[PDB]
Amino acid sequence: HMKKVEAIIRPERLDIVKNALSDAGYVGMTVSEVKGRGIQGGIVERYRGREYIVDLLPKIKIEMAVNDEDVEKVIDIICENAKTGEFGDGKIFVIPIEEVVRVRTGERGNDAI
Amino acid sequence: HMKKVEAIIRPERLDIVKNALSDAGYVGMTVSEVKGRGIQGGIVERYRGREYIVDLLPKIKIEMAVNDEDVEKVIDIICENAKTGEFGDGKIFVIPIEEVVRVRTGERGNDAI
Amino acid sequence: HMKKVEAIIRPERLDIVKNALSDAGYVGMTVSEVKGRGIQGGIVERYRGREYIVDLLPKIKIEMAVNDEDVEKVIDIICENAKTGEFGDGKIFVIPIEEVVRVRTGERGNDAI
Ligand SMILES: Nc1ncnc2c1ncn2[C@H]1C[C@H](O)[C@@H](COP(=O)(O)OP(=O)(O)O)O1
Ligand SMILES: Nc1ncnc2c1ncn2[C@H]1C[C@H](O)[C@@H](COP(=O)(O)OP(=O)(O)O)O1
Ligand SMILES: Nc1ncnc2c1ncn2[C@H]1C[C@H](O)[C@@H](COP(=O)(O)OP(=O)(O)O)O1
Ligand SMILES: [Cl-]
Ligand SMILES: [Cl-]
Repeated sequence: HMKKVEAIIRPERLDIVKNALSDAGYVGMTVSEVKGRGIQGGIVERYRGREYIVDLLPKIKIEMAVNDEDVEKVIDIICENAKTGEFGDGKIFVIPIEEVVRVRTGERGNDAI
Repeated sequence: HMKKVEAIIRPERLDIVKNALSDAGYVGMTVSEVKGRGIQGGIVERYRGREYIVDLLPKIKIEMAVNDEDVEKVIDIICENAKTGEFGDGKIFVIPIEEVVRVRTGERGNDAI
Repeated sequence: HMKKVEAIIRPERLDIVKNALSDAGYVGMTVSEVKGRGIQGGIVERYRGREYIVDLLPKIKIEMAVNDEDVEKVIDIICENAKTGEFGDGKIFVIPIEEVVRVRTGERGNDAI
């Protein structure tokens, strides 16, 4: 029934992804700053004449509770606006939610978003 | 069996919510700073004579692994102490956990909390 | 099929845990800074002649999408390298993922990691 869509994306794509989501009626979301490691190349930094590799790079995590019937549309909006063609574009996880409660009213399920 | 309770709430309510949870025996939790977007009004900021809307506002995320039988009590404690009547009070997600392991001992399930 | 491994661990153990994971072929992960409360003792701080207890302590959250068949190996790698014997070593949650999408290509499931 309700699903959590969790996307890890490049920080510079947050504005285009969130504008495309709100334009399609998906305004609600929680956003957090994280770091990610993958196949993308780490960054090279210098310290006292030595170079070192930084393997964890800044990323953005977007979390959205949506009804299952909207999952594929949210996925397609995030993919179209987050992809760049280069390694490090990110992932999207779909995780089951067994209950959504709106703190303010106590509404649940679709009435809670 | 084990569930993850994930609550998004106003930052100024973190102390009252966490005191009410520990008073009821729910001490364990992970807390993180996030930003949220919803029906609540964004904030107005000024920069070089122009006003701009900030749509992502500071929120607090609380995560708690609890046994299913305690979920409704944890939900009610968070709702009573996090609600204010105004838009932006937040959400509570209940997500299945298929395994909980305590790093220190290797205990699992209820012995892992 | 696909599972999310989410580990809460001491910040000073992040390097040893992530080196042991990459050495075993598990490079991909998302890392975030959080605070945690549990049975471990809070910290004592002083402010204007008074002492106060800080109950929420810095922790590190590691998230990894893995195929179910690798979950127990990832758990054992995290436990061996994150445990210290003292209270506050952390937890590991295994959460179902119903869909993993690689933003860059649109690949899913095992081809998405
Ligand atoms: N197994 C995994 N679990 C969770 N997050 C992962 C993951 N593998 C990669 N990530 C996140 C962190 C990375 O910074 C981000 C992009 O990963 P990548 O492997 O560098 O590029 P790409 O996804 O384009 O193949 O996705
Ligand atoms: N679909 C969704 N998925 C995840 N988090 C959401 C969500 N909609 C809202 N949120 C989070 C971020 C918001 O800052 C917070 C409160 O949202 P709101 O819509 O502004 O007020 P309210 O929950 O009182 O209706 O909840
Ligand atoms: N019920 C729960 N839900 C989510 N995270 C928890 C939890 N209980 C504890 N934690 C996280 C935050 C803590 O800082 C960390 C370690 O907890 P602890 O109780 O202090 O030590 P230990 O896990 O060694 O028993 O795990
Ligand atoms: Cl965070
Ligand atoms: Cl989750």
